[PDB]
Amino acid sequence: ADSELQLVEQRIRSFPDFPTPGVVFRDISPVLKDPASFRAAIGLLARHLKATHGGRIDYIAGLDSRGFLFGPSLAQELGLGCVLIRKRGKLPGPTLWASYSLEYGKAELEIQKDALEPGQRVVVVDDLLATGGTMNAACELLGRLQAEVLECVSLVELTSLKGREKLAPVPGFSLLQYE
Amino acid sequence: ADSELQLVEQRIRSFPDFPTPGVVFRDISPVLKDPASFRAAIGLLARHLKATHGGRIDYIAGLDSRGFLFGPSLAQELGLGCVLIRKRGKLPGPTLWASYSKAELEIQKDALEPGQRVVVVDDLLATGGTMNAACELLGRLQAEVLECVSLVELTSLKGREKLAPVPGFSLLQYE
Ligand SMILES: Nc1ncnc2c1ncn2[C@@H]1O[C@H](COP(=O)(O)O)[C@@H](O)[C@H]1O
Repeated sequence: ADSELQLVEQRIRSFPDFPTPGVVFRDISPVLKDPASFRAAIGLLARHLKATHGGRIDYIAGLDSRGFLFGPSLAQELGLGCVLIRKRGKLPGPTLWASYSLEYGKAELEIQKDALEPGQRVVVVDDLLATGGTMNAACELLGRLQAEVLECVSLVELTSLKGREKLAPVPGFSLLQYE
Repeated sequence: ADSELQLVEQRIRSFPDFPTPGVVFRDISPVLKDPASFRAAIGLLARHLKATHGGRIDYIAGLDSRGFLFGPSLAQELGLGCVLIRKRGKLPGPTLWASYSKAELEIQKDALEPGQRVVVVDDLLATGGTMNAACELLGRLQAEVLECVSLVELTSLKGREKLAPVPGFSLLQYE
């Protein structure tokens, strides 16, 4: 490509009618497969977070499961640790949990009770912002641990699903937007 | 690196009776939470791979889902891309899938080209059923799986014997 953003944008692959007829799926797989594209993606997110919070972030919180692909790498780039917010049942020890809407039904996310001490400043990371269901659940869980969620970031945002407005008061950032 | 390995081992947390009674769960969560520990883990894996394969690796393959935590970072450290092996139904487009004792894994049709050399990564190696199924899927794309690597191996479950002739490497071992 050329610029870093187009190095990422050219690696987001479109699949119409997946998983259901009418929708257009955005596949982030080529970004991970091309090391130059992955590097560019992490760098863009890292520079945004460094410029925005001035190095004053305590942890990245990565979302099960595609957020796991970006969370640790972004954390490492910023010199920060990464905490995990997982689907219900995946984490050992005492947990807090929260429900959210998934397709035609309901699901739950969880976090370990000792994942954070009170007052930690945290950025939530996932690959794609759609309905905002999981990010909303994530913010609720972090709040119960008395964390300060600085913002939610993703590579892709699907604007027609209005995920960003649901996250308020928490600000959202995304590298790329489609419907 | 004894000091680096200690940084990883100190962070591994064990929980008795999870997910079921009698089973000891090895939790790699604190490794991710401590940036120095995460750096150490990625560095140890990368150094092993370079000391064993040099630059003769094309891709890292990360396993859904805990393998996703280490795959990209390890690939990045080696200057390599990362391909995904997911639970069935997650990936768009043409796919190859398979079952194992049931559980199902899947890969995209164009994930790799014939002869390309891959290292598989997951957080923990137990019976080896998961990693073996990943290897078999990759085999159906005519990839050469050089090795499977993980942070932890549970030695008494004989995962490496299941993986053979694909070699397995782990930073830490427990019964
Ligand atoms: N005692 C354990 N502690 C943490 N993860 C485990 C444990 N036993 C099996 N797993 C998970 O099971 C998968 C591999 O198991 P296997 O296919 O039997 O080699 C990986 O996702 C592992 O993290």
